[PDB]
Amino acid sequence: DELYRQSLEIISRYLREQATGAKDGATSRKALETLRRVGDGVQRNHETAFQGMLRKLDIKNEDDVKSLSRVMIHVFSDGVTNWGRIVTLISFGAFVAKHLKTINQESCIEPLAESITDVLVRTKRDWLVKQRGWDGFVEFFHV
Amino acid sequence: RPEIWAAQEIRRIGDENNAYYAR
Ligand SMILES: [Zn+2]
Ligand SMILES: [Zn+2]
Ligand SMILES: [Zn+2]
Repeated sequence: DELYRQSLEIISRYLREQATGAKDGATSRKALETLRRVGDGVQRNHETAFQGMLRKLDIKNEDDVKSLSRVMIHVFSDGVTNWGRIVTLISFGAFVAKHLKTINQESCIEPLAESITDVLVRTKRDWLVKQRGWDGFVEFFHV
Repeated sequence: RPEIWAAQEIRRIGDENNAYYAR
């Protein structure tokens, strides 16, 4: 599954660098750049709401992603799919990834990243392909 | 419920962003 692999790589690298706080094909790099610009912006603009959501969710640990999965599934339960919701999901994923680091230094952000990727790729695979995948993602948020 | 509330927030912020970039 190439789409899954690419998605997991992109999403993982963003969450990891957001969590640790530092940065270490072409499409993947452009997507990560777009994700950095839009995703950081979403986190800054909606920190209060994100904080509240996080507090209410009360995530204990890195492996505690089941509630998050239910939330991502429910987001699309109205039958609406768009890039805006997708990037906001990933943004919140990074916000959560940071907090886990607050709770402990050594958390693997992988379970969180894979949790997000599974919902996107499994449930919206044909939507993603129709939208031109991550190339479509980059184009949509272009400035 | 926290999950539903989270979903609605993400749905609201997502749609805001989508409308914004939709040109
Ligand atoms: Zn906003
Ligand atoms: Zn684990
Ligand atoms: Zn198909």
